[PDB]
Amino acid sequence: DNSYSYGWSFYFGALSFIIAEMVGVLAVHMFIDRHKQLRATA
Amino acid sequence: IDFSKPFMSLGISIMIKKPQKSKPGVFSFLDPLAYEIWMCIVFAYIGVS
Repeated sequence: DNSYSYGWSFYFGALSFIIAEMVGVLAVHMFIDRHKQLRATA
Repeated sequence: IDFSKPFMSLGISIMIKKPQKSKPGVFSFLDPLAYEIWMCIVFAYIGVS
């Protein structure tokens, strides 16, 4: 479709991305740890 | 009308806004790519990682 600028709803969707990837890492890190506990008892 | 002999000489000439210093910015190395690409390289680097 100028001085277009971005607002806080754009930067929330950008900040949401960052928090989602970090929780994804954290959730994988918990999955790894659950399975390592199983291997330990073995 | 009548005129005396001239008291001052002149010719038509051109006036311009002499110069334009344009001191380049400190963070000007990032001009080639727009601000969106840069922010989107940081987002496409966190995803890839």
